[PDB]
Amino acid sequence: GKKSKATKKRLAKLDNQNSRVPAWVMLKTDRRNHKRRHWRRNDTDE
Amino acid sequence: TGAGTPSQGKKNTTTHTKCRRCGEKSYHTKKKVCSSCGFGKSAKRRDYEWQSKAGE
Amino acid sequence: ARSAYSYIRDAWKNPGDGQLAELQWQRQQEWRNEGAVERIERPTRLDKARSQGYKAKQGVIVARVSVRKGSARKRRHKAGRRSKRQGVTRITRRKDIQRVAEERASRTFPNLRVLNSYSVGQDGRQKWHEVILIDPNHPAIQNDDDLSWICADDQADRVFRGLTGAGRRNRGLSGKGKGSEKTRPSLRSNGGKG
Amino acid sequence: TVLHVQEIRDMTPAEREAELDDLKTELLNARAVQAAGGAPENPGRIKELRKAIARIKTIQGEEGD
Amino acid sequence: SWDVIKHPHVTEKAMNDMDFQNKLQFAVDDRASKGEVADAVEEQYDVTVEQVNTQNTMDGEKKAVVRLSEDDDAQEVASRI
RNA sequence: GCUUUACUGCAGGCUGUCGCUGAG
RNA sequence: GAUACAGGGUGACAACCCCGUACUGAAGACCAGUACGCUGUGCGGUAGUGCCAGAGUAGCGGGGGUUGGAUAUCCCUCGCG
RNA sequence: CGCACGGAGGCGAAGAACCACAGAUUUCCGAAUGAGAAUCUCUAACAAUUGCUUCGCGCAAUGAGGAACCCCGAGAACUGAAACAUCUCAGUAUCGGGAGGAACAGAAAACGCAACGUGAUGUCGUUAGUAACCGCGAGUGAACGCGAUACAGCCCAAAC
Ligand SMILES: [Cl-]
Ligand SMILES: [Cl-]
Ligand SMILES: [K+]
Ligand SMILES: [Mg+2]
Ligand SMILES: [Mg+2]
Ligand SMILES: [Mg+2]
Ligand SMILES: [Mg+2]
Ligand SMILES: [Mg+2]
Ligand SMILES: [Mg+2]
Ligand SMILES: [Mg+2]
Ligand SMILES: [Mg+2]
Ligand SMILES: [Mg+2]
Ligand SMILES: [Mg+2]
Ligand code: NA
Ligand code: NA
Ligand code: NA
Ligand code: NA
Ligand code: NA
Ligand code: NA
Ligand code: NA
Ligand code: NA
Ligand code: NA
Ligand code: NA
Ligand code: NA
Ligand code: NA
Ligand SMILES: [Sr+2]
Ligand SMILES: [Sr+2]
Ligand SMILES: [Sr+2]
Ligand SMILES: [Sr+2]
Ligand SMILES: [Sr+2]
Ligand SMILES: [Sr+2]
Ligand SMILES: [Sr+2]
Ligand SMILES: [Sr+2]
Repeated sequence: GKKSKATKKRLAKLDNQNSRVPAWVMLKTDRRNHKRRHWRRNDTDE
Repeated sequence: TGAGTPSQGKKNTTTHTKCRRCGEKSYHTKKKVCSSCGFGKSAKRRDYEWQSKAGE
Repeated sequence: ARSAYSYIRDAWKNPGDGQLAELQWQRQQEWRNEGAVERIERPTRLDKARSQGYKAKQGVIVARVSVRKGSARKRRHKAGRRSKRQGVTRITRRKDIQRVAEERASRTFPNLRVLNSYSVGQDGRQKWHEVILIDPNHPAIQNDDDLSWICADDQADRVFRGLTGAGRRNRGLSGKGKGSEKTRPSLRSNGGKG
Repeated sequence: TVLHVQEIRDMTPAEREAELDDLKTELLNARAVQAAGGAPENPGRIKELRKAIARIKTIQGEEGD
Repeated sequence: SWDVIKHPHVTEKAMNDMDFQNKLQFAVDDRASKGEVADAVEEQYDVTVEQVNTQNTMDGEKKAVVRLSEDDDAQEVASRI
């Protein structure tokens, strides 16, 4: 499949949203990424 | 051929995509119409009274 | 003495007699070859136009609208319906041809507001009505002590809400007493029984 | 912090346009040191550089360039 | 309004292009053309750009590979900034 | 759901009449 | 203490520890570009005069819908007027 | 120096934080309006429909949204009738069009406790399950008046 520029920006964003909650937020809140999406297990849009 | 599992293999067509207007994955790229907000069909937004209970 | 206007009025009392009979036979031939909504410079019935509110001023538009003759153009039921609700042929609409005309006119002119309308005849298959429309944005009207009322925000799209004289007459609002129990103040307030 | 509102209004339209390009270059060169993952940084200055550019642009609108 | 050059792209592959091919890599704005990237680099750094190669990265940004002339040295330009 | 000379109706077709529609 | 014993907070049951609470006062919004006031215009009465006063209307008939509307609801449609 | 109690660093007596009002900025798609397009792209744009008009997009209008309420149109069936067709459910559900901060109505070709009487219109209480309708079955169902609320009355066409 051939992706467009906008489709690429969205996929790019979804990949960034897939990073873990930083180590410092755990210490600041004194103690979970609920939007964890896998390439196989989960499904994106379009 | 079974209508079940062996007919699922042919399913690689892309139809419903992210809509420019509402953001929902309902823009039918072959019909150029959105099944959620009515983009491509109407200037007005697709809303219906049956989307909620009669007295609500 | 009699006005010149009173002669146009007296002629239209019998549109099938006299000079008007020949005038209609001629004019309708040109009208049948015209559109659905045709803007005209001057009203065919000056007396009636002036009587209804027309002034030879800026922002006062007149247009002739032709709507089809007869009952409802209805589709037959594609689902289960009891004998009573199985009709197609004898069903007529609750809005008169004059109102369908006024609406078609106001849609052709999305900036103007309907003041009134009047009949200008019919042949065997269609009816003609001329509609007086007003520009609420033109200062020639915003300063007119006789027509400035139509510039108010609440007069926006007045024909579609039945605020026209043809609207109010069709809504059964003519009588102030007996027979108007289910019509006044609105049909909707009386549970749609008018 | 180093650049105040009164000091930008004392400046002439050409001095602001000159100070804008000076701050944009100090910002680009701060972002460059951040791109390399450098240690001799100052996290509070890169924050102020953006606010200062906003202030000069707000004064440019207020004065009519 | 948007600025053309966002920040320099400094990675291992970016250094190889700088040391051996005299190429400076930049993360630019995705609405910028090859010509607009060339001009902005010649203005912000005082160099002569020969060729620009653009790629729309999987980061939502646009990466531009800018080759300088023989008169200019990419290693010397990246060291001052 | 389906059938028909089941009950009752509804489209549709045919036909008269009125309007469009006029001169001798 | 109290014109303040409403409520909350505070390491356990608090009028008097803290915010508040009564009392007094301030501002904004709505009422409302309204009321009142003003400016201007000019109300009215007698006699004479068949000068003027909204048509497919009032109304009648065929067919329908609607209504409690029954002969006596309201509306649409075709014809006539 | 948000949620958010980290680290580094920073800002604040040049009165920061914070709050109120006002203003600046305000990407792209979106009624979406130069043209096209799954939020991007291609070569000056009120696209389209209108009014005015210097007849030039010059000046303007419309479009779409909003919890429900409001107004104008289209309009079921399950159900009840212990079946069912008129009737009922119901002018309900749902659909089309449209306005406002409220809508609609409204100064009598009224009423008709018939009078030597009332006096624009909504709404509330009542009149009343009364009159009226109805396989006169099941069911359906007003009004005048009265007591209240609030009150407000005017402009054309024509005559000259
Ligand atoms: Cl209108
Ligand atoms: Cl009375
Ligand atoms: K039924
Ligand atoms: Mg990754
Ligand atoms: Mg049934
Ligand atoms: Mg009401
Ligand atoms: Mg490329
Ligand atoms: Mg009925
Ligand atoms: Mg476009
Ligand atoms: Mg039953
Ligand atoms: Mg029975
Ligand atoms: Mg009923
Ligand atoms: Mg009565
Ligand atoms: Na997947
Ligand atoms: Na209109
Ligand atoms: Na970056
Ligand atoms: Na069956
Ligand atoms: Na009739
Ligand atoms: Na009725
Ligand atoms: Na904003
Ligand atoms: Na416009
Ligand atoms: Na123009
Ligand atoms: Na039963
Ligand atoms: Na049965
Ligand atoms: Na019945
Ligand atoms: Sr899978
Ligand atoms: Sr296939
Ligand atoms: Sr379409
Ligand atoms: Sr809708
Ligand atoms: Sr409008
Ligand atoms: Sr990456
Ligand atoms: Sr009269
Ligand atoms: Sr009164």
